[PDB]
Amino acid sequence: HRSANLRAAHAALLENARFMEQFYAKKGSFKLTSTKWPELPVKEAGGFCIRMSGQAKGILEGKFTLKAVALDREAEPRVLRLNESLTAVVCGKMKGKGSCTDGEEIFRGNDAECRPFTG
Repeated sequence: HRSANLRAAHAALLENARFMEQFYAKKGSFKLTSTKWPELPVKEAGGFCIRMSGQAKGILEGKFTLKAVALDREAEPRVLRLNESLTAVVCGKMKGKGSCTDGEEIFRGNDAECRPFTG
């Protein structure tokens, strides 16, 4: 048993995914240049905390996605993500990127134990 509160996040990254679907519906693109950070909508679900994708250098392009981390991640290394395509992916190990109750910041490719999640 370790199924983190990805469920709360599933709605957050989703809550973002719509704001993503909208940001595009209002703009048409996210990152404008290599090494830029487009402001993310949701920063917290109900048990997870959300932030903008990884490093500005490796930020969403033609794709909009956010990653959420367990607030109790110390106990739930599990992480989640959800894009505009409403396609989520959960991880079983959160190394880099950023974590809650510590110093969340971004989702930069540094996770392990991940599979496709569907809220």
